[PDB]
Amino acid sequence: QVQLVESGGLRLSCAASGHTFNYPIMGWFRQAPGKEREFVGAISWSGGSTSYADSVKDRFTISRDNAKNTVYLEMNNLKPEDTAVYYCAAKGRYSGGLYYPTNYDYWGQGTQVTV
Amino acid sequence: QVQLVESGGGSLRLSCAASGHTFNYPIMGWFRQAPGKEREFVGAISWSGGSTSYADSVKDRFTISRDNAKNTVYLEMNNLKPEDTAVYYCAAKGRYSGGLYYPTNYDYWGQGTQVTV
Amino acid sequence: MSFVKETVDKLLKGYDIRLRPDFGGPPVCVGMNIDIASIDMVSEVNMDYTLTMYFQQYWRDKRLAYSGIPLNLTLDNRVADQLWVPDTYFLNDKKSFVHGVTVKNRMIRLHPDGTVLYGLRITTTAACMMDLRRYPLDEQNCTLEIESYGYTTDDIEFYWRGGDKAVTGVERIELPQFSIVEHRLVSRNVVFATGAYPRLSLSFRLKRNIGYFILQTYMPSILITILSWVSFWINYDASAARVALGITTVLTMTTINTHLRETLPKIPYVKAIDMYLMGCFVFVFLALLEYAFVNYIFFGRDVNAIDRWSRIVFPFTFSLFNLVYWLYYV
Amino acid sequence: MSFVKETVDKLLKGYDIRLRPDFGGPPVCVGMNIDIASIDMVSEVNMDYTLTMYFQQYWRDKRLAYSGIPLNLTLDNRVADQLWVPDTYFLNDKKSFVHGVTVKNRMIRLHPDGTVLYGLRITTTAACMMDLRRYPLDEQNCTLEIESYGYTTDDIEFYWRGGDKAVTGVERIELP
Amino acid sequence: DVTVILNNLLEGYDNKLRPDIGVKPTLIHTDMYVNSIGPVNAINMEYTIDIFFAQTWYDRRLKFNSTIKVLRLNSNMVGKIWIPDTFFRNSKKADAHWITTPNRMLRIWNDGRVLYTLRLTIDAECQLQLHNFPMDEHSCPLEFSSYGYPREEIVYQWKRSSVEVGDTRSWRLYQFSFVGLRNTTEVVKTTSGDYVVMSVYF
Ligand SMILES: *[C@@H]1O[C@H](CO)[C@@H](O[C@@H]2O[C@H](CO)[C@@H](O[C@@H]3O[C@H](CO[C@H]4O[C@H](CO[C@H]5O[C@H](CO)[C@@H](O)[C@H](O)[C@@H]5O)[C@@H](O)[C@H](O[C@H]5O[C@H](CO)[C@@H](O)[C@H](O)[C@@H]5O)[C@@H]4O)[C@@H](O)[C@H](O[C@H]4O[C@H](CO)[C@@H](O)[C@H](O)[C@@H]4O)[C@@H]3O)[C@H](O)[C@H]2NC(C)=O)[C@H](O)[C@H]1NC(C)=O
Ligand SMILES: *[C@@H]1O[C@H](CO)[C@@H](O[C@@H]2O[C@H](CO)[C@@H](O[C@@H]3O[C@H](CO[C@H]4O[C@H](CO)[C@@H](O)[C@H](O[C@H]5O[C@H](CO)[C@@H](O)[C@H](O)[C@@H]5O)[C@@H]4O)[C@@H](O)[C@H](O[C@H]4O[C@H](CO)[C@@H](O)[C@H](O)[C@@H]4O)[C@@H]3O)[C@H](O)[C@H]2NC(C)=O)[C@H](O)[C@H]1NC(C)=O
Ligand SMILES: *[C@@H]1O[C@H](CO)[C@@H](O[C@@H]2O[C@H](CO)[C@@H](O[C@@H]3O[C@H](CO[C@H]4O[C@H](CO)[C@@H](O)[C@H](O)[C@@H]4O)[C@@H](O)[C@H](O[C@H]4O[C@H](CO)[C@@H](O)[C@H](O)[C@@H]4O)[C@@H]3O)[C@H](O)[C@H]2NC(C)=O)[C@H](O)[C@H]1NC(C)=O
Ligand SMILES: *[C@@H]1O[C@H](CO)[C@@H](O[C@@H]2O[C@H](CO)[C@@H](O[C@@H]3O[C@H](CO)[C@@H](O)[C@H](O)[C@@H]3O)[C@H](O)[C@H]2NC(C)=O)[C@H](O)[C@H]1NC(C)=O
Ligand SMILES: *[C@@H]1O[C@H](CO)[C@@H](O[C@@H]2O[C@H](CO)[C@@H](O)[C@H](O)[C@H]2NC(C)=O)[C@H](O)[C@H]1NC(C)=O
Ligand SMILES: *[C@@H]1O[C@H](CO)[C@@H](O)[C@H](O)[C@H]1NC(C)=O
Ligand SMILES: CCCCCCCCCC
Ligand SMILES: CCCCCCCCCC
Ligand SMILES: CCCCCCCCCC
Repeated sequence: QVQLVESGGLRLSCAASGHTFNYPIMGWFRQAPGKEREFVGAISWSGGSTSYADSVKDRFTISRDNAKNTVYLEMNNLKPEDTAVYYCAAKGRYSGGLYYPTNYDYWGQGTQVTV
Repeated sequence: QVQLVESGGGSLRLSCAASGHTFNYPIMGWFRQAPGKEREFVGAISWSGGSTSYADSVKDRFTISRDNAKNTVYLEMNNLKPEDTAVYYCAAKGRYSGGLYYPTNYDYWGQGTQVTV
Repeated sequence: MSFVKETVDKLLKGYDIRLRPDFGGPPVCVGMNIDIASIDMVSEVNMDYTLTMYFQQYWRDKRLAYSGIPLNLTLDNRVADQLWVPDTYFLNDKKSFVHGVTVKNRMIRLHPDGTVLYGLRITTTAACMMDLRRYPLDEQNCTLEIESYGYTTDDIEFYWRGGDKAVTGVERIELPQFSIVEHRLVSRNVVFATGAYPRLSLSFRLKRNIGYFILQTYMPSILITILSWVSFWINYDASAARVALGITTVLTMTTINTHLRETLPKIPYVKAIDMYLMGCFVFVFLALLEYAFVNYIFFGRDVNAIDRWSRIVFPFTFSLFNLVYWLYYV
Repeated sequence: MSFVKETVDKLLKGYDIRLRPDFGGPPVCVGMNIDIASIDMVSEVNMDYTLTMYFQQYWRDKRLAYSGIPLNLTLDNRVADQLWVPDTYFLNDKKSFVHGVTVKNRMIRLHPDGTVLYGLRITTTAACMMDLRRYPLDEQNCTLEIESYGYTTDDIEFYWRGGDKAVTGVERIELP
Repeated sequence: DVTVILNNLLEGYDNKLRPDIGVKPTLIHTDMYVNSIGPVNAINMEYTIDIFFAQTWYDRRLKFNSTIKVLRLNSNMVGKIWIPDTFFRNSKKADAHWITTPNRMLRIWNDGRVLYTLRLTIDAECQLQLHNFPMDEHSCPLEFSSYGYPREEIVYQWKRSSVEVGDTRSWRLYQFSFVGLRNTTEVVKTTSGDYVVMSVYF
């Protein structure tokens, strides 16, 4: 019961509607053609508490708002390795493991950011 | 200490009045001693007035009540038998004395009234 | 299965717990990881926080190496007493435990190269100093200090396994009143004249949420002070009305201050809320004293000058006091 | 110096912990002594009071009798698990324990005639029913009842060693 | 080598008997490092204190001649060795720490010197004379002695310069201000005998 809609493409915004409290931590994954989804960055429910992948640190930023629009992502340094569709996902409170897509229940859709 | 005084003695109502440190000796027990026989435990009553305990022989015949507003215990008798002729005693017991049926555990006794039927 | 059992028997045979790995050799390096489930509570009165977590210690030992069994062995929890474990303690701990239902939350995992991993689910009530001088506008910095008890740096060397990735679950923490701003890991050696002992430290900065305080504690005082200012616009000869207004505002301020026992009365220190309440109390007291002056001067021995300047100076002075207070405390 | 070791080994050898002194003989007579360290709190809400004490028991045991060592032996407290002790207990206690820092706050002492002194440091929460009708002008009587659990007067007897001077510290106690 | 020394030293050595049981009193040198004095809970007349408490004594039975002279023992052997019966008289509910591992260290030298160190978090009683409240000062004690051994059997002594205190700013004292400390030693008379009571007042 978490409808997620991601928009944008650079600034992206992932709006969540439903029982968002039950799925506190929300994050981003990216899938290039002929590749598996890889973690990009996660943010907790309350305030500023985020984690980022080392491969894309200091070039992707994630922030949160206490609203239906919910989380925003900011992109810098476009590269040919950023030609991936970006999904927004939410995770259960006790579903351990941020980097693993299988721990996430409800996904958004893919937004192609090809250079 | 506590000073106990029994009075009274077929609707018969005996009354045991207590004075002094009655709180330190909450439980009050009625005993009877017929001629020749030793003291026997007739009944026992608590401080709050509930949880009365009677002996097997006279479980339903007698009824014991209490009212701490005047520090007196009433022992009513409905139907009396000719084996009941005896000297009725009242006694007080401590909060951690022991069993109810044994007169030794009771500390302060009364002079005891006499009943004959 | 059978050969696995004899392999384990040979590994444990002739292995003395009393002897650390490389007793005469260089120091043993212990890599420490934490996966914190949550910070259960944070109490200012007892000056402490409760942390539950999965402490993992990783170390190499040649004595416990095997071969011919490539799969990774996860032995039962009862082997902890059989095997040597590093002596590690939390310096600022007041009372901690290892969960024990349905079985003890303790795992030992060996590797073919003799390496050992030990994991424990611990709930520690660690103690951290708090500067409740700026309360409720404060920002605490609590710490957990991990240290070796008997061994020096010459025998055991603590380090964070994975650098900055050793600690995880900061996102998983969810405190109702606090909000985490930053976490830090620092490894060092406390230097003593006798020797040097290793130490690790995991620190959290916890800002406090001020919306609740601004709604409950601060706003009624401001409204009561503004109500106390109403006396200056009432007719100067309305003695009963003005006196009742002033003294009832004072009574309401006192009532608020006394039943504010929710805001840290049990441990007494001068915080910032106390200064604000004292200022509001002084303002309402001066408001009543103003009508005292008005009555004596003008009734006994065309608005009166005292009320005229009071209407302009009381709001201005309160605004200046608020500005100074907020700037100083923020 | 090894004479003491041989003596204690001989004493503890063939010692049955389940058999009281003079099992078939007259009852064993146990003296008791108390030193009240502090009466911590006296709660009217729960009608109880916490009390810390040094509780000591004295009894004569012929089995633990030695000679040739003119001094009273103070052994390690773990020997209490090997020696026989009375099954004393506080009848009106609600919760109690023996302090265990730095080690168990327990003491065993032997004497050449055979006397055994057994001391413990006990904090106990005892029940005290209160007649608060005349509160705050009331006067309470709070008691501690010490009794043997299994044995009866045919096997064990109690007395206050030193008589009326068997309890100390009461004058030192202070309450709020 | 070290292991054969460990199994050799245990042989004999009845732990029931103190060192020099029949010869002279056992002298124990005590030292204490106060990590911090916790909040003074005046409502229950108590205060929390965290200490590193070390005590050193001499045992001639434990003498061993070998290349190593700084030997260390696992906590389990600490329980097979004799240790003093020191306890805190005014403690309410004191306790050592055990997670991750029991915090007790025992180190033995070749010359029979034994050092035993424990980390303790005591909740010591401190009666408060609140007549002059809020203008009051208090001298909260922390006193300890052997439980069973009288003055003729065990004698305590401060190691050197009383006790060591860390930086006072790190301490958790919010209602009160620290005004120093002092040390004292006396012979308290009890029914069991005469006992050497050491004390530190804050
Ligand atoms: C706080 O409140 C409590 C509330 O209970 C209150 O408690 C009572 O305190 C009084 C004292 O103030 C206690 O009274 C004393 O009890 C003594 C023991 O009595 C029992 O044992 C008697 C026999 O002797 C015993 O001791 C000898 C050795 O000393 C031993 O050889 C014996 O075997 C035995 O163990 C026994 O007689 C007595 O009574 C029973 O038997 C008699 C037989 O005649 C019978 O009449 C009784 O009805 C009962 O069945 C009981 O079993 C007692 O020795 C002592 O006696 C004093 O007076 C006598 C003369 O009257 C003197 O000869 C003697 O030297 C003493 O001066 C006295 O009676 C009472 O027992 C307490 N009650 C309870 C329940 O514990 C506290 O005092 C209050 N205190 C405060 C501070 O507020
Ligand atoms: C209280 O609050 C808690 C907090 O979240 C609520 O928790 C969640 O409850 C829901 C209710 O069912 C759970 O949903 C399900 O998950 C199970 C298990 O899924 C896993 O294992 C399956 C094994 O067969 C596997 O197939 C699953 O694969 C799915 O998920 C992946 C994720 O990426 C996806 O890619 C796949 O395509 C699959 O969708 C998964 O790995 C699952 O079996 C359940 O299935 C039911 O629903 C689906 C969709 O309608 C339907 O198709 C099925 O036939 C079946 O009917 C369901 O999806 C959820 O896992 C719980 N979350 C956590 C964290 O525990 C709780 O519900 C609240 N209860 C109350 C009373 O308030
Ligand atoms: C909450 O509050 C506590 C208490 O203040 C903070 O704890 C301190 O954190 C800081 C860092 O944030 C620590 O400072 C660091 O020490 C590192 C290791 O020091 C080594 O080097 C010294 C000197 O050689 C040795 O003595 C020691 O044994 C270690 O080997 C330094 O590398 C860090 O570096 C910075 O300073 C040095 C100069 O000293 C520069 O060269 C570096 O480039 C860099 O600029 C730093 O100095 C400090 O030690 C911690 N103190 C304690 C008591 O733990 C928490 O950080 C704080 N938490 C939050 C979230 O706010
Ligand atoms: C071993 O223990 C015995 C006691 O079981 C010790 O002897 C006893 O010593 C005490 C004094 O400490 C004696 O008590 C009294 O002493 C006062 C004076 O202080 C005196 O006025 C009293 O009259 C009384 O004597 C006690 O009587 C005595 N023994 C007895 C019979 O109890 C003994 O010293 C201990 N040690 C050794 C080495 O024996
Ligand atoms: C037993 O555990 C070890 C510890 O990691 C496993 O080994 C490594 O395996 C991971 C993933 O399988 C690799 O990414 C690493 O490169 C490996 N080496 C090191 C040094 O970590 C090992 O695979 C496990 N045994 C199994 C699964 O049979
Ligand atoms: C404390 O004890 C030490 C060692 O016994 C002694 O030297 C000192 O004088 C005592 N007093 C103070 C104030 O340190
Ligand atoms: C808040 C103080 C009372 C406000 C008085 C309003 C005066 C209105 C003048 C037109
Ligand atoms: C409480 C003080 C009130 C003073 C009234 C005015 C004094 C005289 C002013 C000239
Ligand atoms: C948001 C904080 C507001 C603080 C009080 C403002 C005072 C206004 C004076 C009229």
